[PDB]
Amino acid sequence: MFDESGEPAYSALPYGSEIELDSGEAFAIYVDDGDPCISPTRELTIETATADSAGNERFLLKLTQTTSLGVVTTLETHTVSLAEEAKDDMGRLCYLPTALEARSKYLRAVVNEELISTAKVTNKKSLAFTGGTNGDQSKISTAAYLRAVKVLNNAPYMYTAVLGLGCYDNAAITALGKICADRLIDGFFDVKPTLTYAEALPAVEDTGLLGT
Amino acid sequence: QYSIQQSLGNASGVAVSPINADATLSTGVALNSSLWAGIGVFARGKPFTVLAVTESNYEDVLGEPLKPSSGSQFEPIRHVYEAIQQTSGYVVRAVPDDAKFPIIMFDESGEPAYSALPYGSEIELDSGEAFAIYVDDGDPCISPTRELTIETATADSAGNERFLLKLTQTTSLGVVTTLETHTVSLAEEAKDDMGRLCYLPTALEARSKYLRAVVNEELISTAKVTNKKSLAFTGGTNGDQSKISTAAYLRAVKVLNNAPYMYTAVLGLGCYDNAAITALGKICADRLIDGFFDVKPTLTYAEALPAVEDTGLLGTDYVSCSVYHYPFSCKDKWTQSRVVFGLSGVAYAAKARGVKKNSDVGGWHYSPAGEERAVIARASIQPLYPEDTPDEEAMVKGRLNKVSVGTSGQMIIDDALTCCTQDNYLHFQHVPSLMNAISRFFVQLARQMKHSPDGITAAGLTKGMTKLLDRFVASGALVAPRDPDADGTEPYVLKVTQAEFDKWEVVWACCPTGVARRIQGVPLLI
Amino acid sequence: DNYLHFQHVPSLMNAISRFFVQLARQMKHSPDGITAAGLTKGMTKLLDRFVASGALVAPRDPDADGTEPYVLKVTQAEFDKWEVVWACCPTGVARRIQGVPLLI
Amino acid sequence: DNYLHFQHVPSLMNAISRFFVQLARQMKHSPDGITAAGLTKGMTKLLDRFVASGALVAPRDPDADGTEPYVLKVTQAEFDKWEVVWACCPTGVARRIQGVPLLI
Amino acid sequence: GHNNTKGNRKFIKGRYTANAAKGERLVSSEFLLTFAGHEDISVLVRTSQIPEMTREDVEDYGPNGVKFNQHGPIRNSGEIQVQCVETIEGDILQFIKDRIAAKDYVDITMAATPESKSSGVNAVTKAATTIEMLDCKIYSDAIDFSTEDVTAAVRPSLRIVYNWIEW
Repeated sequence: MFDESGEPAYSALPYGSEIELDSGEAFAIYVDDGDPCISPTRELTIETATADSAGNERFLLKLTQTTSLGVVTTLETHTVSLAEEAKDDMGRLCYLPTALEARSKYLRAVVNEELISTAKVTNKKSLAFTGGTNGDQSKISTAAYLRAVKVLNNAPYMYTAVLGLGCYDNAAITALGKICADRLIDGFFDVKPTLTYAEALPAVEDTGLLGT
Repeated sequence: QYSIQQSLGNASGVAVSPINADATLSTGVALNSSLWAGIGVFARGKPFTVLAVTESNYEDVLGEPLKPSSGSQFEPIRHVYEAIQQTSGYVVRAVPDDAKFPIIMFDESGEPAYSALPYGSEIELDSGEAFAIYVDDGDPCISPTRELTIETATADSAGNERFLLKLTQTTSLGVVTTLETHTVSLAEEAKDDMGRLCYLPTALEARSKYLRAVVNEELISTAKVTNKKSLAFTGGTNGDQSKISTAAYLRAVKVLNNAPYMYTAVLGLGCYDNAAITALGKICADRLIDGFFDVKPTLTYAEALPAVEDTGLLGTDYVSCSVYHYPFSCKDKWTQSRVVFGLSGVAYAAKARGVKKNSDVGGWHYSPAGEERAVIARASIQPLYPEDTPDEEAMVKGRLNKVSVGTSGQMIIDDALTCCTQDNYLHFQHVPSLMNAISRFFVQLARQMKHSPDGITAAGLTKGMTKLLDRFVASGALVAPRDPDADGTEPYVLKVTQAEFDKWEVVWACCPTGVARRIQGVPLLI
Repeated sequence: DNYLHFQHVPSLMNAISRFFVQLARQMKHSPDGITAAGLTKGMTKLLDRFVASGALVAPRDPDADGTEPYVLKVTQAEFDKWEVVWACCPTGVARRIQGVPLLI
Repeated sequence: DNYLHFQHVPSLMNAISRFFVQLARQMKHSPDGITAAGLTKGMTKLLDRFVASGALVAPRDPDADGTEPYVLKVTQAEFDKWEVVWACCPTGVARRIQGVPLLI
Repeated sequence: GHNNTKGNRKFIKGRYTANAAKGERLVSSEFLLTFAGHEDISVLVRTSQIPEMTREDVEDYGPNGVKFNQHGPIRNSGEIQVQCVETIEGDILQFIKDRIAAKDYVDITMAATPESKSSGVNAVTKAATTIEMLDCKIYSDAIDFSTEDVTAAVRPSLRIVYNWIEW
């Protein structure tokens, strides 16, 4: 999170929650890739540039990636402006949210409309993201599986098979079976491989797919 | 080879302008198969007057499209652009009250004075002022500056004096271009080199589309004009166009109602006001015409159904009126900015495509929905509310039309229903359309039937009606009854009945063509 | 500025005037002599020939002006004064051309 | 910082402009009804030749623009004026190449 | 005699109205050739044609005697027969002499101009009935002169070969 005169601040938020800009902050830039920056770090550098034809200020935003041994690799560059009616050299618009949403793969931005009338940016180097974590992924509730199944149901793409991919959850399996029976496609599901021969048979009935 | 110039003057030569890094080239074409109408808010144009726009005039007439960052002021031009790719139409402009147009008054010595007045007001010349020049076109000169230049010219053959009036346009950057030039004389009886009159009001009314003039008769005689450099119009502004009261919309609707151009469709170009929508529907039902309207697109699926009932169209009075809902998002054509707007002018395009199939009577029996006729052509479609599913049966009960993805992959309008709750075969779009077309043809026949030696007579009507209905049967609109045993093989029945002597009655019945919308397959296994 | 500083515009009218003079000189030897009815048929024939040659073209704007290339009309005020007038729409020349390069 | 850095893009634009100027100079001072068709036909043929030679390619943004390498439009402006506009898409150049070694 | 006979004039009336629903039939005497830069010869043409507009066909004999005909590449070049009338000033002869003297390729536009679709003294053409040929070569033929043909006028025969058909 930046503010007037460009003083960065660092934070982290849960995936579901939306970003709210506190009073006295100009804009924020966050990683949309869904990737914690733990082992390969990611940094931002800001460099000012020449103003465009209309006289609006512009700058460059550059993203780099650093490994554990110190190797630095270049990822992306952009020409960005903080004014709504700002145009690039090629004729495209330079507004930060629109530019990041249109021509970027990792970053997204959110702007506060109250203070962008009087905001400034300075040259900064190597601002690294912190706080991005992946939680304990061995304990995931059935709500997440059901939500992702609902997302898969309304996918505008066309597919001809459904795969379990090691869910081993009865509700998710029967929801996937409902998807298969809805779209008239094939389904390949699996039961827990650690079960013995005697215990495998009741688990199939436990899945709920047996019938007509 | 030799030198190459950048701009042309008066010499004979070929000039090439410098390379432009960004610009767009557009090619147009004109057609007048079916004429539409609507109401919207735009940049420039004469307010509250009917304007005729074609594919090559919708940029000069009207104006440059408004930027989506302003908000809610950009939908009408997008709707007009979508609808105009088939045929031309008519548009009436609505403007807020706090709108003014610039005007320059000239003293007897020749000095200018600037001011502005509201569109409704009429110009009154103060004593001590000879003449004034204002802008007839409803174009504020805020971003593109317009300048006026005056210089003297050779006197007339009879001895009258005259001067050159030139109009120039300057952008914000500083690029200056020339718009118009004229030779005008303050004397009442003066003539041009080509023989035309040079009286300032008459000349401006005749051969100018930008400016007009008003003169003071008493003091016009002893007036002198001196050379002046560029003078810029000031004070011409448009109020916040995102806040338009219902009175202006109703005034524009009333202006549309009293027009003789005889258009064949009425469209709601991004107008989300209920009173204006009901008035437009009344116009639609008055003229025996089809009509297409739009509900607010940002509304969710649950809230859309009550919004249809909010408008007064749901009933038996307004037949052949359709309401569409389109909550998806797409990249804008002019600037790739991911805008959202409804489906008005896309349905009319499908109707026009269907009408173009037949050349004798039109073939109005084609329904607007379908995979071939109705296709939505937009850059990249992203749903606003994913993982949500509409209730199709509730939509059918609510007389709301739906959209779907076609076989090829593009979005398709998949249904066509009118705002008629009764089960009368009238909720299907084409059934009212056929009878409306036949009624219009009959009206034109009956208007021509009079002015004859015998006027309107029962014998005369039967012959013309038989010819008309035979033509409609030939076009394929009317078909034989499904059950030949119960009903006769004839597609239509025309009869005249007699009660007493002063009562006559002419009635014709028709069997409309069916549509194919529900198909079921039953698989078996041997 | 009368569309007259272009070379061909006076040339067409001078040729038509010479043809009219030659026609009127011959018509004077007719039994009746010079007559308003007689002066219309010949002028129509010569103007049709000039239209065929491509010298006269239809007006640029069909809405404002009629589609006909030339208008020949006879007006009478009182009985002593007659008047015969014809108007023409000359062909244009192409002398100024401009090209505008762009880049996608 | 446009597409005008590279030496070849202005070279293509200037070559097309010079060819257009020559073509226009060929058809100067001619009566009406001839110039429009000649201009459009010659310009289409010339841009087709440049497309065949490999100078122009399909645009890199198919959402904003179609699949056509070039477009053309010819109109008549005034009594003795013409205006022609065209757009075209240039060819890229290979300047910088990066390689990354890996070890199994 | 015949027991199957039955009259039905409603059906015939229906066929008559269906046939008359379409507008007109193009009379074969209404057409126009342009010949690109030589527009003065357009009057003297007396006969024209429309190109073949076909494709090559590929024959394959399948199992047993099964045979299938398949589309092939478009046919570009062909011949067109055109007849012109001759004046006493040798317009056609001079045209042919000039064409032979210098190797040229001339574009030819073929269009139909009915009287019904015309405004003023100028004919108007339609895109549907207009076809074009590019890179054509104009060749002459033997021209016959004879006495005792006092009622006839000399009519040269021209042979034109096109290299592309565009619409």
